[PDB]
Amino acid sequence: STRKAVIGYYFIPTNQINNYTETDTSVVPFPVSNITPAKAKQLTHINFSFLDINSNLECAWDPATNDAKARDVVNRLTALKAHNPSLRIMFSIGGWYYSNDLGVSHANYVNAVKTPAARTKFAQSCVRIMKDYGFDGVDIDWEYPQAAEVDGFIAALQEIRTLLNQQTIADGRQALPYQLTIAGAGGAFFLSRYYSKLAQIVAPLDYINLMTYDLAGPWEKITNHQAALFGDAAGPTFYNALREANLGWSWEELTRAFPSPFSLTVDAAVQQHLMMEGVPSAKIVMGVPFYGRAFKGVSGGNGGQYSSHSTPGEDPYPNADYWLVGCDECVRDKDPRIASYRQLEQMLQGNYGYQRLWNDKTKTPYLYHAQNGLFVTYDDAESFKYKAKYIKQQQLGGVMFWHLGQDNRNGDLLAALDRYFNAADYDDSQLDMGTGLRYTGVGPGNLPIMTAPAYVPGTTYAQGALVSYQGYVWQTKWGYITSAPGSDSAWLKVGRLA
Repeated sequence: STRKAVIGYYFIPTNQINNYTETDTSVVPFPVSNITPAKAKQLTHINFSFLDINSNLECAWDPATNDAKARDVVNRLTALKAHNPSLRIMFSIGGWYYSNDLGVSHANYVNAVKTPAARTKFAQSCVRIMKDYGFDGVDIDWEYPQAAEVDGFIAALQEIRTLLNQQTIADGRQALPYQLTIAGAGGAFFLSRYYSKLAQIVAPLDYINLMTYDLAGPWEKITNHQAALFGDAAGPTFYNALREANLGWSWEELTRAFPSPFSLTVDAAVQQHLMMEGVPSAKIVMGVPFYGRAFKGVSGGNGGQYSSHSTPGEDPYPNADYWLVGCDECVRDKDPRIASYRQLEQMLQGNYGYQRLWNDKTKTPYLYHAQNGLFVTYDDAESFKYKAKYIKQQQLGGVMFWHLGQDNRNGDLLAALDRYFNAADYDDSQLDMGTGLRYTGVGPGNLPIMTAPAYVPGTTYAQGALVSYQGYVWQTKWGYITSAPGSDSAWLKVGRLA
């Protein structure tokens, strides 16, 4: 009955910091004053974003940042702690723009973690920045260290953890200790970069916040839900890259863990984490998007789902055709491919030609514009009922979302998440989780409780026979077997004794 984490990003670009104002939404659309006391009480963490790693290989603000203005913005966030003694203002280092393989600062990430001396200088800079600006913990969003850089990343996280723990003691902060989190991959292709060492990555963290969204987008040929909870057999499937990770597992072990192809869903990412030994459910946080992804040039037949499309994938958006009818924020941001939940509500409400439809397998909503051939995948307070029930059922740590400025003006999405976890009068015991496709993989970290007859020496066991032995349930891979389970390759450990 530990409180579920509710971790919301506060993203503010450098130009908005430098021109910070709370009275002109054309300059700063989402100032700190829009985070009311009521919203502050519903959050456990705000991730202030983004800081970077500079060419000196230290955590640093964008050098174009006006420091006085930056401190003013952060001070406004930390003042919110007055409303909620559990609230932390984290800061996030990285993000896609800075840290992707082709990002402007990518080499600084690689180099900062490369050697013990670099790791010390980097780790010290993270805690120095945390203390100088008054933040409550460090969140690292490197998207993503490659398999070869992973050992350095692990050591960097370990070293930051030690320094944060020292700082908690120095400041008498045992009631609200300084924390360390990362934004983790929420799909198997990026996850495969560091998957084999997942337990080492998670060990120094309070949470790993899964980016379980952007699972569809203009870079894929076929439209799809970007954050389906469960799978739809009518939707696309994907190769399971995890089966090629350097795990040292056998064919049967790999096959049971990593069905391929599979449905790229939130459940898949969560289960992929739980399959690894040493990765506790309580540290896994489910990311949800407060925005939708829009596609144009879609066909009818299934409400724009699973259709080819003509949505540019380039950055920046390559022309001035802002084709997402009714999306005023898209004109402001010169990109019709992403729309906040705040804007999507208005688009539904106005005379713009959208239908709201629901996929009861994926448990997510979508908009379809039949006249122009548009499809929008997004999440809302209804999809969040299923995701919140899943968080509770699977004993996850909580929820994370990008970003606070995209909730509607009344903060309905954040209020819904808070309600589903904390409201005494909310009852989801009868909420039907549907017949969407579950990720069926089992690994060492999530063996089901089972029972079976005790193993008997001398007995000749056929293929598929189940026995209990030395604390586990085992299945023969072929027949006929007479060896003791665990003594050779013939037995698969399939379950654990209660």
